[PDB]
Amino acid sequence: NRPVETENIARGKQASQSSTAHGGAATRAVDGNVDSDYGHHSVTHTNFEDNAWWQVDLGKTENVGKVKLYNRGDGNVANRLSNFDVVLLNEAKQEVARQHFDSLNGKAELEVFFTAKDARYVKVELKTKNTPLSLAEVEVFRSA
Ligand SMILES: CC(=O)N[C@@H]1[C@@H](O[C@@H]2O[C@@H](C)[C@@H](O)[C@@H](O)[C@@H]2O)[C@H](O[C@@H]2O[C@H](CO)[C@H](O)[C@H](O)[C@H]2O[C@@H]2O[C@@H](C)[C@@H](O)[C@@H](O)[C@@H]2O)[C@@H](CO)O[C@H]1O
Ligand SMILES: [Ca+2]
Ligand SMILES: [Mg+2]
Ligand SMILES: [Mg+2]
Repeated sequence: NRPVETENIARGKQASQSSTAHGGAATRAVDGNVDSDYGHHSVTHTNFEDNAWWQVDLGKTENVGKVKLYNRGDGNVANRLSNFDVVLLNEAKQEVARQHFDSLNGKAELEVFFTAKDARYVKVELKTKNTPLSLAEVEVFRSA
């Protein structure tokens, strides 16, 4: 949890999520556009379901120091991103780190710092019932 590199290594990587609704493709959270208005097409959306999740494959194991989430901003539904974990997984898809968050507290973004963790996947997992996961962008930075 000290300095991080400036390059967003999640941009343009393979992304996936638990389901897709309202056209909100998982790749919208790694398209290099943090615009949080759903109508501008750069925010993801899963079904309303239990324990929705979204993941990016960094494509190799990297030493991750920071993951920045940008929430949806339009429609007074920003609170759907609450009671969730940010998880780092190794190449074998085992958990190597996990942090839980109750809220973003109305902030547009959350910066999550990891202590130099070697991981290939970054996952956001909701812990709530019957709630869709929408992210405008997830950016990931290596430890410096
Ligand atoms: C009609 C269509 O093509 N899609 C609508 C959704 O409307 C589109 O996307 C919205 C976010 C706006 O950009 C809207 O102008 C656009 O037509 C529609 O979403 C609701 O749309 C109303 C306006 O009609 C409000 O914007 C509302 O906040 C939207 O609902 C929210 O966003 C959705 C994507 C879901 O997450 C809802 O649960 C939210 O409450 C959806 C609305 O059900 O229906 C499509 O037909
Ligand atoms: Ca985006
Ligand atoms: Mg507009
Ligand atoms: Mg893959």
